[PDB]
Amino acid sequence: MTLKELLVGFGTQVRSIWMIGLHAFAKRETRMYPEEPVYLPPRYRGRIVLTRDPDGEERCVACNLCAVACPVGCISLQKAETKDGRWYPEFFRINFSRCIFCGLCEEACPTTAIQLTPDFEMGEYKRQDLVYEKEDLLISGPGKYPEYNFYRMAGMAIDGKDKGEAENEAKPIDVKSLLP
Amino acid sequence: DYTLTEIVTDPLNVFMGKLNDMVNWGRKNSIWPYNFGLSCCYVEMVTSFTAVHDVARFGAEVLRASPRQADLMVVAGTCFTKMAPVIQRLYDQMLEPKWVISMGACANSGGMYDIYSVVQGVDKFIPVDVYIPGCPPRPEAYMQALMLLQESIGKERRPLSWVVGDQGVYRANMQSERERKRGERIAVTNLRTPDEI
Amino acid sequence: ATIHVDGKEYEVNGADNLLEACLSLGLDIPYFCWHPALGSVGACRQCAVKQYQNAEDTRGRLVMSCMTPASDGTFISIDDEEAKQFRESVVEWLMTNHPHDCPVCEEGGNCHLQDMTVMTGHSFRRYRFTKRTHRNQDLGPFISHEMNRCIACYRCVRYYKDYAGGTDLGVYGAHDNVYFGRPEDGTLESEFSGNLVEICPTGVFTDKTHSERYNRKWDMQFAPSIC
Amino acid sequence: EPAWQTRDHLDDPVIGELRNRFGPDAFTVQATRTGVPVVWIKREQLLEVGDFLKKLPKPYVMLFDLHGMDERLRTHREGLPAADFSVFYHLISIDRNRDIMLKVALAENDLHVPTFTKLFPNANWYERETWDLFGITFDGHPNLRRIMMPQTWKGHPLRKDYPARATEFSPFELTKAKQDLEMEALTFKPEEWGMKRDFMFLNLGPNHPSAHGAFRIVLQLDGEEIVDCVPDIGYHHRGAEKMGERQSWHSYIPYTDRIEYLGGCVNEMPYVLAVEKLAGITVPDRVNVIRVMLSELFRINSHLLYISTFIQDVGAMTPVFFAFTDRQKIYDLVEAITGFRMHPAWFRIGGVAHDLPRGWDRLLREFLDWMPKRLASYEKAALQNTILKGRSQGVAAYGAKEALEWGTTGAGLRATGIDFDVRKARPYSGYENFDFEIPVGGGVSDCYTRVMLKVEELRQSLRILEQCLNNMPEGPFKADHPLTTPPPKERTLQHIETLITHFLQVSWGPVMPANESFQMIEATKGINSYYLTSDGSTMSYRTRIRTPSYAHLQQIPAAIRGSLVSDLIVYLGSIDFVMSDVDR
Ligand SMILES: CCCCCCCCCCC1=C(C)C(=O)C(OC)=C(OC)C1=O
Ligand code: SF4
Ligand code: SF4
Ligand code: SF4
Ligand code: SF4
Ligand code: SF4
Ligand code: FES
Repeated sequence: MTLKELLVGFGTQVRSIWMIGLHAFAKRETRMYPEEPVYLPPRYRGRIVLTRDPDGEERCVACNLCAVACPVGCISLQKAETKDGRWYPEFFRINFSRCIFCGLCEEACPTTAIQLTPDFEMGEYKRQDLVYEKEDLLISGPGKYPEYNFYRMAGMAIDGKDKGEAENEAKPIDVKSLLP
Repeated sequence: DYTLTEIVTDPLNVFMGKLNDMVNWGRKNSIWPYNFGLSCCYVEMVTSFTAVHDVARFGAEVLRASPRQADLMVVAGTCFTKMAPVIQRLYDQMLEPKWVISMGACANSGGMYDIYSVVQGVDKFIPVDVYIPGCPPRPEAYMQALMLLQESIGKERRPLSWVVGDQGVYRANMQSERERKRGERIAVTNLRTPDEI
Repeated sequence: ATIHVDGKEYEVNGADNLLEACLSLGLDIPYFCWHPALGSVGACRQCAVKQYQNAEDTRGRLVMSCMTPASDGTFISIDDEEAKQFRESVVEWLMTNHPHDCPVCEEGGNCHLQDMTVMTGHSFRRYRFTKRTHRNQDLGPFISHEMNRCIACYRCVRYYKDYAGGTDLGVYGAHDNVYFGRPEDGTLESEFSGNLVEICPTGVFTDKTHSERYNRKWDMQFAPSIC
Repeated sequence: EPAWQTRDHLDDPVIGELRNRFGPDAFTVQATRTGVPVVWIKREQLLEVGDFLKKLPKPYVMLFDLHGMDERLRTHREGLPAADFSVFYHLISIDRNRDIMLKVALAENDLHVPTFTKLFPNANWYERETWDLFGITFDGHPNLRRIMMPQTWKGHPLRKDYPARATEFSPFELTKAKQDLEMEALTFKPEEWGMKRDFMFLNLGPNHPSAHGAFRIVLQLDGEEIVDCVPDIGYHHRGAEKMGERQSWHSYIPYTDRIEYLGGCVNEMPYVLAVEKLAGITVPDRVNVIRVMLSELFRINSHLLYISTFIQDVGAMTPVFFAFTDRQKIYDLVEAITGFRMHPAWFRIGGVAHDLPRGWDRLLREFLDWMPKRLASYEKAALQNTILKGRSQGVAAYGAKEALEWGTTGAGLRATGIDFDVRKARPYSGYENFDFEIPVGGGVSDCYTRVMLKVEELRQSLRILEQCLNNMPEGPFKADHPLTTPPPKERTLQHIETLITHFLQVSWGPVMPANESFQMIEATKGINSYYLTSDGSTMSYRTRIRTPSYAHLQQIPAAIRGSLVSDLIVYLGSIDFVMSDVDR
């Protein structure tokens, strides 16, 4: 081979050594997990929770929209009703061994009950323990949507909210009333 | 509360206990994963291997192309029907002690691919030590799984020699992380609104 | 008989009306107040098509297809822009007083009103005023009553009275306070009161026995069986 | 007339040429929303029609796609020839900047077509896959064997009567397949593999210690020289098209994410554009700008991965660490916007899932300041190294003729000097409003030439990001169409019409009216296309995904023959493929 290209190659190797050495003189780019906590943006799609309304009741009306919108089919729930007439989940289970954390259930929730939260540490020793029941999903507050209350908009009468007491609702006029 | 390979109690002289603790310390502080790329979960694994995450700090960066030298098999990807005998053969080629981490929903259960050409989870044919949910799990989830595996390794009993003592492997029955973190997870009230950064 | 729908020739039966003739051909006309067993009364005004006097006609006229006979040589258009806008307006007028109830309503996923709201392409609300409400009655152990969801399509009264021969269900009130139910709380006396849950296109009459252990229609496993 | 309007394309000169050559009754023109002339050709005239298109004055030189379709359950086939099955051939004329689909009808019993391998050599794998997934025989094919499923597979998975879900796992089948893998090297016959004839035989895979997947290559060797090589693919077959027949239009977006997993929103883009063609949705300009932003960010991510993987395959180990730090910066921005890292599933039918979060421009500005010095450092540290140039230059070269005849698109085709980028030739998603150049090669596609073209593409994507940051429109992030899935969330949460539309769209699915649409985009690795058939239902009747890695892997034996095995490793590292893209 040519001597000129040999000298060019030697100079290029020396230059590469020089850049790697100067990059050794640089600053570390490592975020030291777990001593340094990982920053997650507020809409990060991690662990799924069920949230509560500002009045403290659970937001889920067991409408099963998240379960059907799930492409993996890893949400199972059953509707139950209290004595006042509000709907709630009798049970709610998410199989997190199947869940792909796609956020379609949060997108499909009309009450903002189901939410994907910035939490990624969900490793488990047993796969059966990745099936999260309702006691593992229901949190103490409203999560990412602080003020929305579906039952303040719905037309059904529940405790503390009779007919005509929802948003943009008039009082019910009886057909027996004297006014035309 | 252990598992012998049957639910038995803790078998652990006091010098043998110290030797077992030293062996477990050396095993958990030096874990050599096998370089096996199935799907996108492997991309997040090797992302954890790089400079911005530095999985080398836990002593787990020596990524082996030979299953003989590897201690940890990270099934990180879909367990396809054509790839499942390859996975089983590579697991069989490993040496005791060997540990398995399912990374991602595909390796956990099949994930979104409940389809004709996918085996629904790698626990169908190999025993798994640590499962990671996610599609993909982020690199620090793989690091957290490594610490979970280290904590599981540090409380297991294995024979010091193949000629002296009980040769059974006693794996501890750990408390589930769901039950452990249920105290701090339910107490969460308010999160940051998604419209911010 | 011969009809021309959107410029396409069709051979139908002349004794039928236009809505049932077009539904028998696979054409999609939204409708509420018509039923194949109850006949046509032309209340809901949802089935509007544009009829022309002949082939060389451009103006036309909106007619109710449920009340228009499918006579020979009848020229109509379903996909006419004026007819589409009127059907969307009818769905919108029905939607002005409708409760925000679909997640907590037993007719969700099985709702004719949902299907026709989507079918008309109406998804933007420009009504900002209040919506009327109604008290509910107790109809017995079988039928649950939710009067807010009513669209005043009169199917229940026509079925229960003119078809089933029942006496205790009726329509009361006036202009936009029309009420459909019994004069007082009590069990529906007819032995065929349960068909109201399929006759009603909304969630007013619902299966209470199903509403105990409720699940949506897509979640059911069905089989063809004999009672 | 919008871009999604149903056209018959009878004004295309190819229709007039076909009428003047074969007569007016020799074929049937189908009106679609695919944007191409769709022509049903009789089976006995298929070879002469293909030859006539190959011998045009501005000929159709590339077979873009070739696949089957099971039409037995299709109810809305008005104006279509009677067909239990059909085979479509998508051909591209680069000089005309046009493309044509030819469809051959097939009866249920007579499932055989003449082979297309004589006219187009890249038809081999497409016909193998069509036989594998549909049972359609191709007469005259050299080795018509299964390519996705194993050879001991019963049935054809893409047929309508084939059960989509996973069968019950059995240890017996796993043990039998392990024994088959063990005795495969003992009872290897180089006749069923399409090979012929001191000739060593070696297996590279199936497991591979690299980031592009794990696949097996059977190598025939004369010493170090490669005499013949066939790839064993299908090891990463996820059944994505069959899942297209099983999900709704909205819930299939996460599956489109995982076609090639370095692309993300780049993979979401052709699917949502094709669904918007089916829905008649013209998205607003801010939607186009946001989707272009995310596509270019993920293009930079994928190109950084590709350059790092190539450099590590050559032998330098540090730039992969640095470019993974750069990928972390990109992932920070993408996590802020979409909420996820590599499978965002953020594109919606009619727009995107959310608006841009307040503060995204700071992260974009930080990345735009971070990137160019790092890219220059990568160039001066590894890409200008003479050892890397010696390992890369002159390795697996081909001209424009080989790139055209094998369907090679992306950086290889442009490294052969052919200036054919989808973002310029057939613009989509408002790419005409951005000023960016298309780098081209001198006429020879080396490994080094492909890598430097990808570097220049990275720089052009940085330029696109700069123009998008300086000029960001204000407006809606979703279209105002009734078929925008899902509707905007606040209107869903306080309006009953929007709640009804949301309820029916997320549960039963949006109803796409019966039509056929097609979208082709310039992905990170080549041309990625979605061909969508709707039978009027809430699910896709057919979801055909054309990926470029399939074509590049089929081009592999025609370019590496006569070379060494280290050259094969370098060629694998410089192709920019992932095995999920190959098998899908
Ligand atoms: C028998 C030959 C042994 C060669 C040395 C093997 C052990 C060192 C591996 C170094 C390494 C390589 C190459 C490497 O590519 C890599 O990235 C995935 C690492 O993790 C950060 C590594 O640690
Ligand atoms: S994030 Fe996606 S996969 Fe997970 S439960 Fe929700 S819809 Fe299902
Ligand atoms: S979509 Fe929301 S309200 Fe409906 S069942 Fe799911 S979590 Fe509950
Ligand atoms: S779990 Fe998701 S990210 Fe991981 S291999 Fe499967 S599709 Fe890829
Ligand atoms: S009757 Fe229909 S439109 Fe009305 S709340 Fe129930 S599901 Fe919704
Ligand atoms: S209660 Fe039902 S059937 Fe009766 S008028 Fe109202 S919507 Fe029609
Ligand atoms: S269906 Fe004709 S007006 Fe009601």
